[PDB]
Amino acid sequence: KIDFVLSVAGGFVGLGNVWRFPYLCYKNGGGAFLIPYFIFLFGSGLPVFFLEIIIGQYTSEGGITCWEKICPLFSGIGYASVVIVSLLNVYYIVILAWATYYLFQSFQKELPWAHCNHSWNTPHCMEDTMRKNTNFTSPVIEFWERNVLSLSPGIDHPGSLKWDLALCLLLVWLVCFFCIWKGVRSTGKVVYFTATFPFAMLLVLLVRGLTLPGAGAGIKFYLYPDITRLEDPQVWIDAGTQIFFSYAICLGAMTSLGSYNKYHNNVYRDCMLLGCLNSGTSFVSGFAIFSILGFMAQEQGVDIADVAESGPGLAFIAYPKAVTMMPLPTFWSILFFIMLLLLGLDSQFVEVEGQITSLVDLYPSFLRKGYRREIFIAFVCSISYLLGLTMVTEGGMYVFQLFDYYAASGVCLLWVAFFECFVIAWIYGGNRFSEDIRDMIGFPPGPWMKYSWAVITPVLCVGCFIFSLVKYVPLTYNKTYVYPNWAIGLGWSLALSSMLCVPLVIVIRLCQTEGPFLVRVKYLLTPRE
Amino acid sequence: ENVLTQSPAIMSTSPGEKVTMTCRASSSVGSSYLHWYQQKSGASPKLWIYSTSNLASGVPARFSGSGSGTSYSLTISSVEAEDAATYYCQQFSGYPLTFGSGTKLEM
Amino acid sequence: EVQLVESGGGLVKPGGSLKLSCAASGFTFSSYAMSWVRQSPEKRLEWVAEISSGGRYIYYSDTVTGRFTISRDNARNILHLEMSSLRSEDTAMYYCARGEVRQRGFDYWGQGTTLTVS
Ligand SMILES: O=C(O)CC1=NCN=C1
Ligand SMILES: [Cl-]
Repeated sequence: KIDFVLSVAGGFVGLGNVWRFPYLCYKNGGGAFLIPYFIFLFGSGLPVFFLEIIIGQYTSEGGITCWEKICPLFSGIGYASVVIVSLLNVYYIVILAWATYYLFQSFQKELPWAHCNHSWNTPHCMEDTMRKNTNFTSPVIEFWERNVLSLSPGIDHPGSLKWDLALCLLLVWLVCFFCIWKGVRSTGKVVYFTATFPFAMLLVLLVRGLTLPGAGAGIKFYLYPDITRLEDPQVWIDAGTQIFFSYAICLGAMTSLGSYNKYHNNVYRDCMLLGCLNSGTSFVSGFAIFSILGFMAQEQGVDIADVAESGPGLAFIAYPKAVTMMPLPTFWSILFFIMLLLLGLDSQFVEVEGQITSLVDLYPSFLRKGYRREIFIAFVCSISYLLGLTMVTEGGMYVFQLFDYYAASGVCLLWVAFFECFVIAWIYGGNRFSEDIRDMIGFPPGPWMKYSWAVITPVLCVGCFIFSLVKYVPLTYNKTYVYPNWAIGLGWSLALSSMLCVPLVIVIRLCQTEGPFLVRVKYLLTPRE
Repeated sequence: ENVLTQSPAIMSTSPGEKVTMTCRASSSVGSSYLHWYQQKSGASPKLWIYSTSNLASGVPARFSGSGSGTSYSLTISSVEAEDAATYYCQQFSGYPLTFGSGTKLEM
Repeated sequence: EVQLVESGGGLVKPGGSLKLSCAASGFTFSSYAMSWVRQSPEKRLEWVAEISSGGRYIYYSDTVTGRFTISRDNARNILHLEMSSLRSEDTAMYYCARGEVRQRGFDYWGQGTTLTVS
């Protein structure tokens, strides 16, 4: 059904596909990323996505309370998901703040990243059109680093709080506040524009990318796997957790979304179409990103792995460079950053609404007493703004990288996806879950879903976790910056805040229940009505 | 209960002629949840068409099915002696399950 | 997926009780939902009851909802139907049908057993 796609496809795709996947793929050397990416997509991604929507429809209890009807012991999965959402909402909006700053900087006769006659540029700047004719730096890269970001020399040096970036964060949070409070969302005739425009802009950037002199050398780097050397655990964890991040699984937002749907519909085809569409747009936009990078390699006369940032700044370096190469660059820069703001804001609205309704159910006697709901929304937005304010400082990039690596990705998604699949397959029961799916949608999942939940997803999550611990290498920003041990510990604390929820809730519910230990366990394993 | 009704209660037909049998529902039935069954005289019914077009394992290709919403039909390109049986439409979209009144080919 | 064989049909007085059986073979009976379908002497097919593959979900038609009790023995591959109070209108031939996929329907039908009340 055309409408069934059009309504939700443009909101399910978000900044993950356009921004995180290109930067993670570039960080891991291009073609080697795609092998563990497609292994996780079909081994785990589509099966765990189908699993979470089924839980949502089956329980109709939201992202947290759903586990009471499946396995009371593992209710901590809901709290882990809700704190993953809480951490994601703090850092994800910083990308919209950067996009907003870029959009206001676009209102010029000449784009500021197109040249470096400007005051913020180092004497090492050389225009890319002349560079190939040393330690030279590109005007776009040091624009990113010094005007927008003001990159401090380390996380130990927070520096000054950037007032412009703080006001951009305030602007986006005000927009989120009013849209969530008033319930504004694309449902009128504007949905067609909101869905079509991102794909149109992506296709325009694709055609600009593929036609630039060097696009083929960038598409070689993007598709040729380094199978003989690249199989470190970092590429396995990155590629695996990118699938879980892009599908918004392990967040409990999928269960919440499914809780508002009637359990009498063909879930399977809709989930398989939405997931294959999302992974398709990610993979396709990869061609544009890497053909822009491969053109930059041929213009500047350096290797494709050295043209740009092995980090979040990849998109803010590549796409501005692309729109610099187009007729009337101001128009395309403005359109690109409006597209980015729309695509990020829709996802942010979904995630904040999911967080709000998840947290309201934990105290409806005070969190839902009429306008107390608006008060709670304002409190959540203010707290998230004050938390994001730490990343507006000159050293905010390192905090942002730590948050992206640890707080809502990596081992925590592997942990949540492993416990979901393990509980449903083994503790609750694969036969029970398949019978329930029969009752709802009319047919059993079949062997692929059954064995993906029973073996493949647990084996992939445990293999990636153990390989990460056995062959541990620490996080870095870009290619060379090394985090201090205290910042690594902070990132691991961010991750453990989500991970520890399951053991903590297990021991709490064991404490809360009377009777002998085995009777407690039997009581807390059996579902409630 | 979604009552299903079939119009041509009896069809005396000469061999080789094309035949179409209509099925009508009191409520909207999903295309995936309507099926047709053959039953030869003195034998138990056998699944004939499912999901409104998908022919069963042993049904000859001469049979076909079409429909949507509250109107459904089964067609035969050319009837024969082997096709003389009673055919029932059935909805599987919601309980209680209901079968159509059934139509018998008489020649 | 080969065979189904009903048993237990016969003659009982109106208001009596009877218990039908349906044996299964050639497939993993525990993995398939089973249903009973009823054909009156007027040849009209009527659905009676459906039992899920694990027996956790059970449905009945409104005409038998209070009087009939479907059950299954996954360990023995035998399906059962229990009737408490047979009215005059319940006389018919009963078929057990394999109905695991709602989008596909009743793949296989047993030979059936006639039930008479008078
Ligand atoms: O990246 C996306 O596609 C949107 C998103 N997923 C999880 N959080 C935000
Ligand atoms: Cl992706």
